[PDB]
Amino acid sequence: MKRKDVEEKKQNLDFYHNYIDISKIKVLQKLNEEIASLNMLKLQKGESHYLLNRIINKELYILIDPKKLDLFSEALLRKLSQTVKERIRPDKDFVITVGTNVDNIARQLNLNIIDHYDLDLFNQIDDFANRIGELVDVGLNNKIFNYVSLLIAQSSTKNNGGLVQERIVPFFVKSVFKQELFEFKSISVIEELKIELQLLDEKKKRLEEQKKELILKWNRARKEEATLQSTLLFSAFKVKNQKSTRDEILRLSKGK
Amino acid sequence: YPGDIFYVHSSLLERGGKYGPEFGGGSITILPIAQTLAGDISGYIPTNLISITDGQIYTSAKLFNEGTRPAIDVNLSVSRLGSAAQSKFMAFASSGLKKIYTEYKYLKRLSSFSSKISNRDLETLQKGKAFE
Repeated sequence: MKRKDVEEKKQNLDFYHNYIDISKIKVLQKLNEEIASLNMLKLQKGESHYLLNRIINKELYILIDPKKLDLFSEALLRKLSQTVKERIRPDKDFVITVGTNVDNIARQLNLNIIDHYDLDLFNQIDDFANRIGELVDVGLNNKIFNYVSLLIAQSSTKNNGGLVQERIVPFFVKSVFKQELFEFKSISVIEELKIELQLLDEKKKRLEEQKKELILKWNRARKEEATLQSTLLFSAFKVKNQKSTRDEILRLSKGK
Repeated sequence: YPGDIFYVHSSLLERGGKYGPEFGGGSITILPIAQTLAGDISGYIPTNLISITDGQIYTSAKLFNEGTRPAIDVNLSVSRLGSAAQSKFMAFASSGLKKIYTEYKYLKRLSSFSSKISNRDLETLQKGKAFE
């Protein structure tokens, strides 16, 4: 553990500290772009609803688990668990889940699982919509269910931190359904970016504390090494001065 | 320390073991105790002794402050005799559990891109949590 390794660790920590700020800038730009896209989609969806309304003139619970599994994810998972326990009647409602965790939560409550998917299918919003919209149409056409809603194990800065959820059904229909699903996905992505900003802000402090600990340890080792080296050198010196010390002691003890 | 500090201990701890019937027939079991500083197990005396002894029981301050008692870190502990120091039923009951605990710790630390866990890894996690 020499000064070279300490310097290399220091420069690596500095590089990561700067890259965190750069990533923060990039994530802010991405968030602004997604906000603009969501606003445009909301305007188009409102126009589409108006035009459809002029043209015309048991619940399905879809559950999605978080992307990762950290302490925040576990807390959100257990809150989603109590929300399920307080907002589902198994004898009358049907629950479709994607992800191992929400699938287990549905299993433990003996709910009726329509099907089980892989979580990464949610990443492709187009395929996700093209699949579950047709499934929901086939369902509500048979009157097996007439209420459809979406819940995610994820926090929203608008609801004072509560979970994101939306009751899509009940309110050319398929285009409106796709637009609503796209809006839900965009809201989720916006919330995720807003959380990511604070996560980066935390990582910066973690790096700083790591640097402080490393510097303390390095200095603590260096001082001991230097002291031991100096003591060895002077012991090697003072071995050769024994005779003069003994002579001086004897002369002092002889008397006068 | 002086340079003798290894021998000073080795010639001591070598005075124990299991002996044959023609030389006393008994057995001396030794349990020496050593203190580490800030969890640094790679100190001079601590390592000199890990080299003279036949194993180690490492007590963790992190586990002690968390309420675990005894605060033994099984991941950092080892016995070099293994099942040879156990009876047959005890050897069969715990034939391969330490490797499972090591794998469980490794899997808990490891970070992967896939959001799903393979079933063998899930079984290992269950067994490790139950073992704890």
